[PDB]
Amino acid sequence: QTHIKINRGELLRGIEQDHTRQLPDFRPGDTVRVDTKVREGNRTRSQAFEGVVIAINGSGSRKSFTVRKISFGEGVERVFPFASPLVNQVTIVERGKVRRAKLYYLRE
Amino acid sequence: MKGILGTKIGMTQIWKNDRAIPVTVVLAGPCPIVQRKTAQTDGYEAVQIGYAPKAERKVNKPMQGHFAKAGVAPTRILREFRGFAPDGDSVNVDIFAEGEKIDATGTSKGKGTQGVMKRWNFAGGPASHGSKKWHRRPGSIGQRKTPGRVYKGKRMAGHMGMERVTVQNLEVVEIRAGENLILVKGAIPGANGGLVVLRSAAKAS
Amino acid sequence: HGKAGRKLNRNSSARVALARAQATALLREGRIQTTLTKAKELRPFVEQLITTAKGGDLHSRRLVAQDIHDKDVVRKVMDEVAPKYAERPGGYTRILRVGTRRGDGVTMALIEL
Amino acid sequence: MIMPQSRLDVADNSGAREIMCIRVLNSGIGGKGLTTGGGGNKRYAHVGDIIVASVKDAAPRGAVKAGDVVKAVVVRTSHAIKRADGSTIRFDRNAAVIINNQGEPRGTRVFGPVARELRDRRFMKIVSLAPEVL
Amino acid sequence: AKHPVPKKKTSKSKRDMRRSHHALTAPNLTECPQCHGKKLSHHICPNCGYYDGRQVLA
RNA sequence: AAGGAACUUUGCAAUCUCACCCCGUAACUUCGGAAGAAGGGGUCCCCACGCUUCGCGUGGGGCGCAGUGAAUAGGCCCAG
RNA sequence: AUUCCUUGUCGGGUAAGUUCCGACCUGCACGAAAGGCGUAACGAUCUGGGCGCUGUCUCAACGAGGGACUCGGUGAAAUU
RNA sequence: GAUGUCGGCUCGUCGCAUCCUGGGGCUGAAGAAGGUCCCAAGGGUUGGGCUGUUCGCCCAUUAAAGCGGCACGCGAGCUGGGUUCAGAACGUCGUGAGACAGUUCGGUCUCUAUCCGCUACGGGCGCAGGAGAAUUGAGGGGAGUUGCUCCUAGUACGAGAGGACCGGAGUGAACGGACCGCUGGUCUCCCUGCUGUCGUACCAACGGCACAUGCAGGGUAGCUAUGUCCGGAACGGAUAACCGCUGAAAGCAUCUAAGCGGGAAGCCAGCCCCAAGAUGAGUUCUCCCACUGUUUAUCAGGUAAGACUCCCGGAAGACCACCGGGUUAAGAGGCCAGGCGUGCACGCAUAGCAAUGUGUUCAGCGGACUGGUGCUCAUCAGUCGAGGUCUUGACCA
Ligand SMILES: CC[C@H]1OC(=O)[C@H](C)[C@@H](OC(=O)N2C=CC[C@@H]2c2ccc(NC(C)=O)cc2)[C@H](C)[C@@H](O[C@@H]2O[C@H](C)C[C@H](N(C)C)[C@H]2O)[C@](C)(OC)C[C@@H](C)C(=O)[C@H](C)[C@H]2NC(=O)O[C@@]21C
Ligand SMILES: [Mg+2]
Ligand SMILES: [Mg+2]
Ligand SMILES: [Mg+2]
Ligand SMILES: [Mg+2]
Ligand SMILES: [Mg+2]
Ligand SMILES: [Mg+2]
Ligand SMILES: [Mg+2]
Ligand SMILES: [Mg+2]
Ligand SMILES: [Mg+2]
Ligand SMILES: [Mg+2]
Ligand SMILES: [Mg+2]
Ligand SMILES: [Mg+2]
Repeated sequence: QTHIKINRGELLRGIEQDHTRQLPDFRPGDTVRVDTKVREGNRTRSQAFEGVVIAINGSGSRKSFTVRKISFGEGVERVFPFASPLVNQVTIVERGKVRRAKLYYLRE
Repeated sequence: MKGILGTKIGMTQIWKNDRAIPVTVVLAGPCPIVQRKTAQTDGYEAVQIGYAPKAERKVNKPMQGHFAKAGVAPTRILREFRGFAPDGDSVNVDIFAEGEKIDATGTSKGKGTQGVMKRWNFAGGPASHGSKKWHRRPGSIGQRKTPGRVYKGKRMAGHMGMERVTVQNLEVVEIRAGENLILVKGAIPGANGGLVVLRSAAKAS
Repeated sequence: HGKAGRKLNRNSSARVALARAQATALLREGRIQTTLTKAKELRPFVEQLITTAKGGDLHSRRLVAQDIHDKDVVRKVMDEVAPKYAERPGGYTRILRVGTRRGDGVTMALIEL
Repeated sequence: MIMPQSRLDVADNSGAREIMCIRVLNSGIGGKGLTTGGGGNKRYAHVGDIIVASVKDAAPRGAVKAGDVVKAVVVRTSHAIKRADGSTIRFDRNAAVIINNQGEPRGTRVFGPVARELRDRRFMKIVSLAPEVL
Repeated sequence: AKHPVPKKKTSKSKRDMRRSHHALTAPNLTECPQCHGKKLSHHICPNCGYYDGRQVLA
């Protein structure tokens, strides 16, 4: 509609960079994702979500990864923004051999 | 009152404290002041601002004169902002401030002809218990012999979208002047690379 | 709305056959007269085949062989045409509009390499 | 997203094994016990929401028996729950914990992990017996 | 029978009135630069077969 | 997605089931039946050995989300 | 498939059951080859329930194809 | 010489004799909870089980789960469960053929809208020259709901139990608009895997067919809700019931007969959207400038400013319209780089008898995404478009 000579790509890339975090290599196979539970009152707690990486999705600010784990007999899937402040550090626990990019079949 | 013209750039994810904020990146570029409208000359108080630069060749003589009378250098868009004065040539610096609630207005992405279901919400009909009128089709357009008419204003299928929409009390999250950028919490109407009009909150809460 | 991008006046199977058929014809003949639209649609697909062939290795041939089922045409594109377009920064294929036909009143056009 | 007719797992040893949603309420919890509804509509129950339910199957021997009309708070959902930082949680099966008109559990134990949202929704006792709070 | 049907014959006036928009638009024919026999804008000249140089046969 | 008959006159419609082999199988009965009851498992590729062949059986190994890998292809039960 | 009063009354099932099953008897107006009562099996019969599954539904979305829309060619109709 | 009939659904709108919210008066009104009457139609008025049901009873909620009109609103909008055709059975009646106050199972609901009306979209001419833009708002429409919690304050009130008005914070539910960043859905050939068979001579590697994707796994842009963001307001002006001020008639008294103030979710304005065909056709800025044509051609013809036609496209769109580009060019395509999707290519080498595995290889492929770049086509042109009526008045040399 307004025909301004603009590279929206870079304008966006510009904003997103001060909100983008690089994490260890990780493609599937196990990860201890140590997250911080600030909300437990005014007190800041520490929890650790460890399980298989089922998906990796997005780029820049929007980049995320999905971790699946069986905890107390019931299945749990958690999705994390790489650049989330409540995420402290992700750590590769054991590298996995996989033939695809999504792993959703592991849900059965 | 206060106002600016810009181009919707896009939507991204940002964090302020620990909370993730959906932001709409807007280029509220420099807006030259092209005409001042006074009660003495125009009968009302307002300002004509301009937005995207136009190649001199592409501009016609009538627009050349109008731009020359203010020594501006052709824009492409020209909008008026009522009860707004501040001297010089309008930029977001001190016009807007982080935290300010604003009223961003654009032109909704137009969706051509749309049925009463998509356009008015409707309900359509049964998918199975014997139809002909399966999903979209409105019901009864009226009554019987009394108003031999169908009510004026009746909700019916038509051209949906490509309309003026003002979204109220949007929060100002970040401002990068010189980069001529302004981040707004939430979604502004219209498509990327479209004209937006950022004004001071119409009636702030 | 409908802000997608490509054409299809037939069904999946056919839309492919047509593109591959007109791609084989232009490369066989060098110039073909067809409906303006069918010509507009053909342009990117054949231009893409020239770039694949510009590789000049087995893999590049076999990739052409996937859309060019005529053995002689694949050799022509591989060893004759792609080489000629070495320094052409992929552009060549041009469209010329001829004019309206009798039976359907359709504006015909030319597509030459 | 739980609506009437939705059958769900019981995350307690109250006696019930499966409850079937009868009604989704506006999940009160203020001083006097559970607060009166925040409307008569309200489509879906999420985690931290209070539902009225019919007990479709119970274990032999235990406080809650089959056919009884009970109140339960949703503790797990297959429908994803979003958080303030932008993270998401989702559980393989949806589950609830039977409560009294005070909002306190009817069983002595909570089974499986529970949504942190129950804590924000002021369900201390439930959170208290929960083996994990994700 | 044939469900909605017209209630009255439409007058000679009425019928012709809807015809106000049927009038064809004559082509914008241009003189050809190198055989002069008229051509359509952006099309190859039918007579000489030129489009700067001669593109088509005859 | 989540939910699963809340649809409705009525699960109308559409899913689910779906072949062959092994295991297994209720009330009731006119002793034939009910029965494909119900329910479970197998199914591809290679190699070795055994055998009645197109083959099949044991054993070890391989690959994919998935092996009647596409097509043909029972949903079942209780009571009147 | 017979009951007017009638959604009879108690029980079952359901969160909730004008239907359905079971008793009861007050059979408007059952009843013994215009056969009475029962019966395994059979049924594109009719009725009520359950499991399974599902866009029937909350609540609809996206996608495809053929029409509808546009141009060239041919060009009807009931009605008035 | 035909005005289709119960119930459902769909879609609405209206009355108020108001179900909820809003304002009041009386109370056998301490407070909290109420009863009753007055004003009040702005919005709102839930999901199920039973029955063809309207109704009604029940479950579970709610601020409330209002009553009625619109051919018992609505079948050229849908259903077809009820009822009223032909079949068949039961109970009853008739000697019978048959019948019903009944009951029961079954049973063809007709592709094309002419006018008016309604939603959307253009073409024409007008608006005293011809043009390109920016507008004022006469008028019109949209919207209008409400809970819970806290604070005030455990205060007023009450012996206690209990427990406020008024004012002030939050936070939801339903509904609406927008939007696609997120979570997801889809994404008919963008990537992979799989079967049978046929073909590219064979092997290897591919292609068709198995759907109008053969099947499976995943999936960008786009579109999307079940996902986000915002919204209903505040202030005001005039009022309703009602509460008062000054106050006679009627030396007193009285809100009323003169005059005055207050006072509702209602009215008018404010918010969002349309709007000068507002023939009462408005305002402002800028441009072009006062051509030429025989008493044969009576006003046509070259033209200006400007636009149209045509081409290439588009988060615009049925068509038309709208926006951009059209070589003085980055408009689209290609091509290059990048993103992203798929997930390790062919070919070779090695290991194994082999099926396969490993390396080369974060590989190969490639729709729609973000830039760059003159390789392709936007070539060449044609059509149209002012020279400004008269009257009166003020200023002018
Ligand atoms: C399919 C096309 C054919 O039309 C037809 O069959 C349709 C279905 C019939 O519709 C109907 O019966 N209904 C339509 C509305 C109600 C009724 C109806 C009523 C009860 C039920 N019950 C259930 C539960 O199902 C079903 C339908 C038509 C329209 C009949 O007309 C209706 O007659 C009623 C007596 C009086 C109605 N009005 C006046 C009130 C009038 O509308 C009729 C008799 O034709 C049968 C006309 C003559 C002209 C013809 O014979 C033409 C030539 C047909 N012949 C041919 O082949 O074409 C046709 C047009
Ligand atoms: Mg995803
Ligand atoms: Mg629907
Ligand atoms: Mg019996
Ligand atoms: Mg038979
Ligand atoms: Mg035609
Ligand atoms: Mg009738
Ligand atoms: Mg009608
Ligand atoms: Mg997505
Ligand atoms: Mg797929
Ligand atoms: Mg007042
Ligand atoms: Mg142009
Ligand atoms: Mg590009």
